[PDB]
Amino acid sequence: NTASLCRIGQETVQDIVYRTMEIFQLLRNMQLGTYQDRLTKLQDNLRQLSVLFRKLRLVYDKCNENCGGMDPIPVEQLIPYVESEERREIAEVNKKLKQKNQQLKQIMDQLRNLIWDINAMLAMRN
Amino acid sequence: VSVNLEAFSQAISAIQALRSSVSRVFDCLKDGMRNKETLEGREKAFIAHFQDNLHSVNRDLNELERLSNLVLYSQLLQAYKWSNKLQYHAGLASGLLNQQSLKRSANQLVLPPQYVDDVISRIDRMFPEMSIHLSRPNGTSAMLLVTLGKVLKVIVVMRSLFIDRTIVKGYNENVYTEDLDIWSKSNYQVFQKVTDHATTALLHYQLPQMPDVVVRSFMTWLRSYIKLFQAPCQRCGKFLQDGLPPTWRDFRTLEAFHDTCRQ
Amino acid sequence: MGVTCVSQMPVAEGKSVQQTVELLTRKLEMLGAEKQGTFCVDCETYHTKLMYVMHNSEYPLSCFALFENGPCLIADTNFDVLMVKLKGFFQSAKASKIETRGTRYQYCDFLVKVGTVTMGPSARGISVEVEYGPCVVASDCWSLLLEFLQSFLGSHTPGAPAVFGNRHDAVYGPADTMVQYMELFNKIRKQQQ
Amino acid sequence: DHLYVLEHNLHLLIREFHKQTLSSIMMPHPASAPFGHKRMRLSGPQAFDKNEINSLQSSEGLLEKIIKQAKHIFLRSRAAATIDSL
Repeated sequence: NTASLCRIGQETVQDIVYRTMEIFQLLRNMQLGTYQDRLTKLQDNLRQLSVLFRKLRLVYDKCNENCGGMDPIPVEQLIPYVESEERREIAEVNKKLKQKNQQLKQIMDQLRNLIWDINAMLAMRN
Repeated sequence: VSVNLEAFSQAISAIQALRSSVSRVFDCLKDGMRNKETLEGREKAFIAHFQDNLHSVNRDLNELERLSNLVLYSQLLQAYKWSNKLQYHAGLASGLLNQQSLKRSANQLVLPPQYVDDVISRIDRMFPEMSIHLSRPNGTSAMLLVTLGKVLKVIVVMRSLFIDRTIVKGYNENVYTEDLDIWSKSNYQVFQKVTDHATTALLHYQLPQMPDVVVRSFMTWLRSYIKLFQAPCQRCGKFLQDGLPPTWRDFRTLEAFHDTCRQ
Repeated sequence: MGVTCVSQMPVAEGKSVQQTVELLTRKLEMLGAEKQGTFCVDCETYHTKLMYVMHNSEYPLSCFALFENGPCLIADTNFDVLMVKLKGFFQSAKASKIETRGTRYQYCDFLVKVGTVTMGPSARGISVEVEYGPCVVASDCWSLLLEFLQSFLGSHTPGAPAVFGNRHDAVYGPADTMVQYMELFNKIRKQQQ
Repeated sequence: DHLYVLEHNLHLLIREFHKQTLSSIMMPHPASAPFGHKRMRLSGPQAFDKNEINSLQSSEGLLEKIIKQAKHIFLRSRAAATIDSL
């Protein structure tokens, strides 16, 4: 919930700078048909950038207004120095993905063998 | 011409320097000597400052004499000036912002062969020394034979608009010219080291999305290997061990270097 | 065809002809150079103008016939058999044959060969050839050959050869090496003393 | 356990050795010659090197080539398995 909204806020602030960089590159490539395309691209970039401002603002308000009961411990008092059913669901999903990954590894091994065989034969045929 | 523009700009500064230097000589004289804590020190300080000021007037005058030898409508000029300004500003901004990128992840091929052919032809248009011969003996995967003067014969192996393997060979050596000798060696250690450095450059020049600037930079870095056997180690002499000058050319800096020396 | 340079190095002092090669070859071995076989260059002459036929061992089947400034024909060994068959018709000359026989040392893509042009039965002189197989381009690979020579040859290093001649993008040829050898041979035959 | 790739390579190598005699190359490339290895003829005319562009000029055996191929296959398999485990 809130821990995912925080990741959303992270990806928004990581993407806004990339959007500004793309806008800078577009203004740089704009030397003097194609002008209409550049203009509509810049306008769409600006609109999506303002939408990103609104999204990051709202997620900021959310994470600030949340402040769950479990936050009495300030920072630096949390780092560890020297001196239920959710876990069952996790284990089940882990076993399932392990079986699927073993099967996919078998498939990839067979595909690699096929490709190597075909390449060797088509090379030696010459 | 541009050289004339620079000479005029340099001269304008030189006139400003001469006027400022002459004013400085008189302005400092008006203030006169300062106590300086010692009789010898005060006399020396005044003489040194006056002499430096007098010399600066002579230097500035000399530059002006030497620089003499070397050399509905207003809206249009305003638009020209704003276009130049936006070009420079956006270039600097794009450089400074793509130099430092805060992107950390992506999660929040098929390509037309004629497009690859057009890209290769565009790249072959520039660099008149290099000649690239397109060929597709095995599938859509293209194989490029790149001749660099009488120096190199590189064998690039495209799988897509992507560089996968490179094996440079000597000019006198035979690429067998036909069904292309993709798998072989140059039989000379220098060209083998050059193949290693070319694979290193391939692993270095790897742009994520755009597949054209990577090939552009690879061809530009290969073109640097035209002054091979003729350029110094910029740290070592011509033959550091017995490999030639530069098996290595620094990326971002087309300077020769021996692999044994560094870089 | 890799750019090559050949020069004659005087024995000097009272060093015997063979003694100097023994020392020069040991100096080459002291470059980390490793022997890669043996090389024999045997040349015969004709007083016709003047004909020269030379054959480096490095080239297994070729025989080179050079006509002074005139063109060099690189031909198969059966060329020598044709020459012998013509012999009664052909001119012969008088014991002008000249041969340089010496060890071949390889030092990282440079092959250095030091040999004693033994005239007939008696040795006199010394020929050094440094070849660069990777350097297809010539006339500006001179900087390389010069630096390597100053490394080992030191004094008596040659200030190029004229086989490079006019500056050109022309590739070096096996014919050019043979012309260098012919000038060197004319000099041993006539240096005298 | 049969690797058809190696059998196919054996068959193609034997057929290549058979075609060597009927090879179009060795058939007097020019005119009125000796009918042998036109590549070697051009190398002898252009003054080829001792080993470089000569040496053995193709002198291997079916067994040697097959063993080299098998070794390469094993090495590839080994590296693959190692990276998979990693």
